[PDB]
Amino acid sequence: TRTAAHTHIKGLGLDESGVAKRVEGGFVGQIEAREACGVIVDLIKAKKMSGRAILLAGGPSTGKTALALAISQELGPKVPFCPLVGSELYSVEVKKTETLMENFRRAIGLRIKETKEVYEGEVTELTPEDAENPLGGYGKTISHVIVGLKSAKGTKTLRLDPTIYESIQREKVSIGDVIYIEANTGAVKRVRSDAYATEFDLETEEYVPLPKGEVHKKKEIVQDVTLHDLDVANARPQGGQDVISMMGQLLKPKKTEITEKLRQEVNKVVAKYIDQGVAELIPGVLFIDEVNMLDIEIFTYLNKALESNIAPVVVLASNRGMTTVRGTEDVISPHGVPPDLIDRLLIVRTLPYDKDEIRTIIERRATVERLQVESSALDLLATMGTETSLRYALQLLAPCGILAQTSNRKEIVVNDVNEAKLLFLDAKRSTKILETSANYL
Amino acid sequence: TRTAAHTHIKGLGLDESGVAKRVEGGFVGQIEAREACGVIVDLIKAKKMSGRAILLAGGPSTGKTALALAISQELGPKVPFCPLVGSELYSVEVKKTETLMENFRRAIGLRIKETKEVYEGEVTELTPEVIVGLKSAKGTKTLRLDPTIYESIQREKVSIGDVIYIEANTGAVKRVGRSDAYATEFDLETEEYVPLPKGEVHKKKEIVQDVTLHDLDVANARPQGGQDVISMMGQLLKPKKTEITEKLRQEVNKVVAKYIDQGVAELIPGVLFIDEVNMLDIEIFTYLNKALESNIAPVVVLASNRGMTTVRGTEDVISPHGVPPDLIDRLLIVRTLPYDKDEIRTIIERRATVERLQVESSALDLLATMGTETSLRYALQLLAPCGILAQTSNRKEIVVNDVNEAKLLFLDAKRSTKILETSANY
Amino acid sequence: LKSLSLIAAHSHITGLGLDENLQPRPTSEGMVGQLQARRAAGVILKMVQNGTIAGRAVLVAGPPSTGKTALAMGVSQSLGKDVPFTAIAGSEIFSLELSKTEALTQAFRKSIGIKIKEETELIEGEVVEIQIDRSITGGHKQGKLTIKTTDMETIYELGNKMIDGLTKEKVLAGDVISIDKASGKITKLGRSFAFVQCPEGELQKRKTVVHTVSLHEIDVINSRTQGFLALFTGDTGEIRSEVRDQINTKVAEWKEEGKAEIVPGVLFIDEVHMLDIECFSFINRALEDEFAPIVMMATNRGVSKTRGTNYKSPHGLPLDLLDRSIIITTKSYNEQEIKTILSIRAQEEEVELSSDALDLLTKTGVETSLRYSSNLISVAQQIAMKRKNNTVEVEDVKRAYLLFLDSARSVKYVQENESQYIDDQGNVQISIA
Amino acid sequence: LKSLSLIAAHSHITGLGLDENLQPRPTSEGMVGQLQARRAAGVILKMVQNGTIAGRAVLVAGPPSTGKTALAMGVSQSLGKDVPFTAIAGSEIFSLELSKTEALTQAFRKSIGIKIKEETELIEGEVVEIQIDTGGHKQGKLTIKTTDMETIYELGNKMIDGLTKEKVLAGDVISIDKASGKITKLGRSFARSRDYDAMGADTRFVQCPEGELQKRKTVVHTVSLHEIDVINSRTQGFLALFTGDTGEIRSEVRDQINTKVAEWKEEGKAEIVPGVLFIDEVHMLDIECFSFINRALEDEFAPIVMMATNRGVSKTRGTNYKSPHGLPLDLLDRSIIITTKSYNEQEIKTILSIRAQEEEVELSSDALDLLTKTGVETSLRYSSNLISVAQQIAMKRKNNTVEVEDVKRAYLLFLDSARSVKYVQENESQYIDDQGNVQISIA
Amino acid sequence: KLFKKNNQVNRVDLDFLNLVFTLNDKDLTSYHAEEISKLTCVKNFVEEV
Ligand SMILES: Nc1ncnc2c1ncn2[C@@H]1O[C@H](COP(=O)(O)OP(=O)(O)O)[C@@H](O)[C@H]1O
Ligand SMILES: Nc1ncnc2c1ncn2[C@@H]1O[C@H](COP(=O)(O)OP(=O)(O)O)[C@@H](O)[C@H]1O
Ligand SMILES: Nc1ncnc2c1ncn2[C@@H]1O[C@H](COP(=O)(O)OP(=O)(O)O)[C@@H](O)[C@H]1O
Ligand SMILES: Nc1ncnc2c1ncn2[C@@H]1O[C@H](COP(=O)(O)OP(=O)(O)O)[C@@H](O)[C@H]1O
Ligand SMILES: [Mg+2]
Ligand SMILES: [Mg+2]
Ligand SMILES: [Mg+2]
Ligand SMILES: [Mg+2]
Repeated sequence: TRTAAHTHIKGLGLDESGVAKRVEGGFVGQIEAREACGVIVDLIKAKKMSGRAILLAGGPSTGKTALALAISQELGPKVPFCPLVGSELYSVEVKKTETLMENFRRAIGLRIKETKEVYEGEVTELTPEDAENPLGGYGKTISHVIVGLKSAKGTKTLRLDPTIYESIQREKVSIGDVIYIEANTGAVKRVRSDAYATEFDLETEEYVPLPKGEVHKKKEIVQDVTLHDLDVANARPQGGQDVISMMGQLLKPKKTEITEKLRQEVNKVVAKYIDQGVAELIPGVLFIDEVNMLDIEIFTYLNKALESNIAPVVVLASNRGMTTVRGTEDVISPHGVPPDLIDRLLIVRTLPYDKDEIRTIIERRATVERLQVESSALDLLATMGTETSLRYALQLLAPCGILAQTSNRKEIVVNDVNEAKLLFLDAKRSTKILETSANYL
Repeated sequence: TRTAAHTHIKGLGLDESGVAKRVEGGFVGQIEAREACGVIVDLIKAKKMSGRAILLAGGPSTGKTALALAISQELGPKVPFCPLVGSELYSVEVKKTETLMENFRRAIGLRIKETKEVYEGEVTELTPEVIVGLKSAKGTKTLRLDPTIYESIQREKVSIGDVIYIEANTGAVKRVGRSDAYATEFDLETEEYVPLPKGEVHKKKEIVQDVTLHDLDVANARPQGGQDVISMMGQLLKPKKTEITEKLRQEVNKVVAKYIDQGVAELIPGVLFIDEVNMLDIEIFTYLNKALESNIAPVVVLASNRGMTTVRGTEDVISPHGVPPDLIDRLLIVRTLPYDKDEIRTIIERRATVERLQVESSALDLLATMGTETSLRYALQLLAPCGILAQTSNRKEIVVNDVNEAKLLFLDAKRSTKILETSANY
Repeated sequence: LKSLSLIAAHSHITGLGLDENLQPRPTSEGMVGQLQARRAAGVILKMVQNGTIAGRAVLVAGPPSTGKTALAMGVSQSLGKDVPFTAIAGSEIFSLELSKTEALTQAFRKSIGIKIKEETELIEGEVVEIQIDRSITGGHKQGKLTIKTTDMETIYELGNKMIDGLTKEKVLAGDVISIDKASGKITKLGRSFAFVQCPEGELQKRKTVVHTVSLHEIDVINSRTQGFLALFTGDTGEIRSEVRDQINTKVAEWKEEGKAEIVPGVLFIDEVHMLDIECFSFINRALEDEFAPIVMMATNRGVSKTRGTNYKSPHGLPLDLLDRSIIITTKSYNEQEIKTILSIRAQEEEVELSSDALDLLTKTGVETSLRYSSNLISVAQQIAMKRKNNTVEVEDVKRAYLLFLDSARSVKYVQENESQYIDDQGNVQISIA
Repeated sequence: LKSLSLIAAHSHITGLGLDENLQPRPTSEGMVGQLQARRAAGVILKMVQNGTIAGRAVLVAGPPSTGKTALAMGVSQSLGKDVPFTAIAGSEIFSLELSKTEALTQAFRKSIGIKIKEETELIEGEVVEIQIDTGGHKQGKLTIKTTDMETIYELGNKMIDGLTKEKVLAGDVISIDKASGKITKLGRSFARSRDYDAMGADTRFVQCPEGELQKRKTVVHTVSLHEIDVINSRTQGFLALFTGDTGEIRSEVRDQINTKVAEWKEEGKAEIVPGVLFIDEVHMLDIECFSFINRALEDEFAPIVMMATNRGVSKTRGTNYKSPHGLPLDLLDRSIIITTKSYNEQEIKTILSIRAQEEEVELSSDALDLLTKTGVETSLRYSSNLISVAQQIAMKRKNNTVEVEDVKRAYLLFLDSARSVKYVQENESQYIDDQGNVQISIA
Repeated sequence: KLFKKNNQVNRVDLDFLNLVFTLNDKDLTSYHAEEISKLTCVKNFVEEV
């Protein structure tokens, strides 16, 4: 139930065979950009190339963040999407290289799936199956152990090796409370039942209704975890009275420089599990916008890392033109990016919309906000939006509607908008205020 | 075997009067530098004075660092030579001045004779409250464990049938392992079988393990008892180097004075080294300016060569060798001259002999021509490549084809620069 | 065994395809052209496998996108196996737990290695009988495990602590089991069934195992106590030089007597065109060290100011280290070379491009860069896959080209409309009017 | 003045509580004027109170001392309680262990409002007096005697050995959880107050609760999610709530917490509460901050920020080019502008009188008019200090009224800025330039 | 031994005035504290006084 200049851009107006139409799927216009991003999405789903990159070129409110959020939505939970700006890379705690390695390992995922048999029910009995002691000594020798169980509508007794007696000894099964044992792995595990819950006025005992389903069942689990999670689990020492783990916990551990030995071992183990079929790797799209501030060292580092084998696609965004590259003034290059990167990367352009498309944008934003304006005022709204800007009209529509609501109205008529534009100003009027007033204003 | 540009130098070659031969033990010319180095060698061999330093100035491939290694290998094993570069003094967790004094303190050698004893035997019983009944070949004695070393003994899983090498003075315990006497326990026993140690359990020896000043500094600043658990906490709470102040300096001076006056110990000086002091900032220069005005700062050598260049750490101090004027005025200059055609010939000859290259006459002369034409290092770096090229091009000797292939393949700075002024891109 | 990866740019060439005399084939083992560069790589690899020479700086220069890193990785892979080799980049020199001095020191140390041999013994067979005498809630037990092969009947025994070691996990009376003597470690060769047949041969086999370890690893393991955590966490910095000297003399005397064997490695540095002059002097001092891996460099620019200085020294490198380095310059590609590269990249992508696809790829390589073609191939292939055939005609390539942009086109678009996007004085335009 | 608060330069202004008409008044709650500005501020405050739309922005400009900080404080007061206000100045983001970007993120995380509810159960009034008939707990039933029900509770394996836990004399009010929970002491009884003369710190005496025992109690909390982040930062992350060693909170925790709050809101266990951000004099901030906010203020959880500055055509810190207001065009585009105006005589005199009332200071006609002249030729702050100094003079002059005497004494003994600059320019001889140019010599 | 002698001379017990709150949350819950505070105000010890 929240909205911040959003909740109206979903998808890209996509379709099978890659066609983008005029007004559909939230987006309006930018057929070239939307089809290019759809092709990019298909490439990401293919999972063939490593470490590609595409930049953007345009002015304010052209879809850069909108396109990024659209592709992020199109990815879904299957493929992670990591948005970022290079300004967050100013990590005082640890160096830039380690931060980029951590982002890389975060943008690499592995999906694990497995199924374990479960034998459920309630222990109806426990009896020995005696045989005479064959080896040295005589007396008792239990051949095996068979124990009954009953979940809802499913009753079955499990025959099992006699060794499960130790589990019965170890887990203190009592009789008919909780059962967790498998055919091969074996051993019972305990977690009483609500039927006995009223036998005590107050206790600290656990209870549970009767288990449902049949005695034998299976459970399916799917979990997508990044390799960085495994790396940090390996690195961070967790434990108890052992001096290493409790000393680390006392020390408030920081971003220690993990050695590449453990990283490569983790990669080897992950690959050896994945090839066996028990696991499979899925990439993750890292996205960084407003990249003009990124300095020369990061430019060279990304130029080096573009060729990495495990490198996932990283999509970059900016809007600068003929400027001096941030980091140092020696390189005065387009888009605040040295030509070392421009000539080696795919450039995509954007441009603002026409009056019809921008008017549809304003109208749809009004519809999402639930406010509305009649034609006799929306025509002048469109004319002023063309005159001033898109963000100006989009942001100032809400004050007009709220003023009307406080003025006992629901529509937006000529008065409210006239006085609203009379009161507030914009960037050009801001410069005029700067260079007209002579009282420090 | 491996050779890295050195080990061809095997001494200055100074005669009974301190005059070195022309080409002996990897040397070429530079009689001024050799004679000054011999003078400094004699002054150090005097072992009476201290607190004096010199710089030797020379261009690239002029034998400065070569002379430093020569003096190092001339001094001998016990007297240490301290190599250090201006990049080394930039430490991480301690300030540069303290690092310089750590280098100074570890520079001076101090022959000392301290005592160690070790208890080593088969354990017979343990009595918690601690008894460890070590049984050696002829002795069986029961020490008492302090609670900390008792805990260390407990963690050592030592039981009847085990031998431990627990030192007496440090106190730390190192188990030797299961006794070889109980070899009849399992035909495939995992633990190693070690017999009962010879002599008494409390074996005593006279040791000549010496100590540098930094060594006994870290001995009490960060105790390193080692194997005991409390020693583990001692070396874990402060494992790093702490900023030792002048108070501990005076305490250490008193301790070393009393130890050296005990009679058995002695003192020997040392030599420290610095390369390219031009990059050093004005702060370290100013601090060392007041640091050499002391009574403990040992001998250090400077290797730098800069013209009318601004001293790093400043913006207007222009001086030769990148050294501030005060340090130049309080430091002794040794001169080095550029190498000559015959020096280049002999250098390439010796560098071929050490590299097991039987380079013939005309090949050696042409290599000398390249050495005299562009730079000595450019010719020197080609000896192994030309030999390997002739090996691949089935030639025991080095014909002009090999050197021409090297000169068209492995270019010098001049040819690359000639390329660089004609290029559509850098 | 295989390491995970995707279709990488350098996943297209392996080795150099040299000869006995190191003569370069025009196109072999992926590498195309660069004949004298291939010869230099070959002489370098023979020089490093000789093992008699340490500490020689080598630098490579050339225009952007000119296969320098391709040659470097080919050399690195051509180094064979069973020998360590370490590589770094132009921005990993700096550190916080370490100084740049110590970071470069560790980078130099990691390459060289040692290998120590030792004897190993093992028992192997199939547990087909087992009998353990164990009191319930007691503290005294014995056992007899009949680990056997298909050759003889052998009831082995356990000592004091071996019962837990051989009963930590499931041990049955059919299972093929191999255990070691000096440690009692359990290794699951596989269950007999319910699926490996009972083994033949003799139970107890002896062998030899050689363990490898790098110089810096030896320095860090024995210097202190918590350094084992530093093997992974890296919680150490500026190891005391006394331990370094002790391990160095230990290695020297080990090599002298012959207990172990040295396996010298190689250190690799690329894009060193930017680096502090302090690090350059660090290289200048480390090259003549007695133990020194062969060091490579790389550069893209020419006359330029090295970091920490103010003089535009050639090759981005100070003249002192320039002179003491072996320069291997690279020149541009031939059109034959670029079209062969396009073909080998396409077949590495195993994308069945048409002839016109490679024609336009070569035309683009003539007009502009080659990696832009290495992305145009992918976009054209995907647009053709939008038509479902396994071929790419002129239509897909032309559509991809007139929908996407290289450097020059976008540069000119911004040039003619400097007042639209943000300029250096900070003005951008949102409205088309 | 619940806390040790003494007085404010603007304490008379507590709340931008515009009337139901929202039409500005010539005078209201002590403030005068700001008519269109107050109307827009009321609109903004209502929009914030809506709690359904995020990612809004408003900019404030104009010369200082025009109540801008007072404007924000009145907005906060009119917003009531349960809405914590982020009090962060411009010079608080360049921190050492907290980089500016995630510092702004932390400020926003604090700015959010949320509510949480929970339910538990207890037993009240358990004046037990155990008596059983050694060990083993044979026939393990305990007497329980509260105000309403006085019976004997049967126990089991966990209680017959749980009553021997928390070893007590059983003559006190105790609490047990009927939902399989542990035993907790709430204090002894008044009869136990007299048995021991000096009761130990642990022992306190509280009456038996006047009612039944089985109490199902609901609790409500208003804790920001960043506090939960600090709590679950480590295994025991409770010490770090106040110390301040957060450590540049990672974004994985941020998105996990976003998912958790979304799912709890869908479950109804949590509901949101609007928040505001305000920092004064945004001009003296890095261009990186403006670039970051221009993207981070359109996120799903994007509370509005109260931008405010007063500089002119200058350069955004972190760049070189001339910029509007010392702010980038991108930040000067996605917002709306609030401006102030030069003071007039009437509101100057009214504000001076109101301040005198707030300071418990009496001002007569002559002093009020003279100080209005001072505050119109100069700013009003000089007269606001002069009323205080003149009342001090008066109460030292054995009177309470302020007139021409104290005001003139202050004028002679306290210097105007313009005349101070004139004195500086005419006595520069005694002053020092950058190069240490001082004329210490006199004769 | 030359310093720690003015301890009991001018010590004001901060714990007795409940200002060690940061160290009191280890075994504290809100409902119990509020219930005790409600059943704290006089009404139990002034009667016999
Ligand atoms: N092409 C577009 N289509 C739809 N919405 C857009 C488009 N461009 C901008 N917007 C709106 O503007 C917001 C993002 O603006 P953005 O394009 O990122 O500005 P800039 O161009 O300065 O980066 C989104 O919330 C979106 O609703
Ligand atoms: N007198 C000499 N005899 C043999 N080799 C020398 C001599 N002088 C210099 N060299 C060689 O020249 C190289 C440069 O000498 P060195 O003193 O190490 O540095 P530099 O002289 O450039 O300061 C060294 O590798 C050394 O092997
Ligand atoms: N002769 C070649 N053989 C194989 N690959 C090449 C060749 N020339 C260029 N490439 C490819 O083009 C890219 C250019 O990179 P490279 O020439 O290695 O370094 P740089 O980009 O610094 O010149 C490489 O990734 C490589 O895959
Ligand atoms: N409308 C008003 N009514 C009463 N007092 C006011 C009014 N406007 C300003 N003031 C007084 O002027 C001062 C304005 O200071 P302020 O503008 O908050 O400083 P800054 O410009 O640094 O934010 C306040 O202390 C307040 O007492
Ligand atoms: Mg964005
Ligand atoms: Mg030298
Ligand atoms: Mg390359
Ligand atoms: Mg203010």
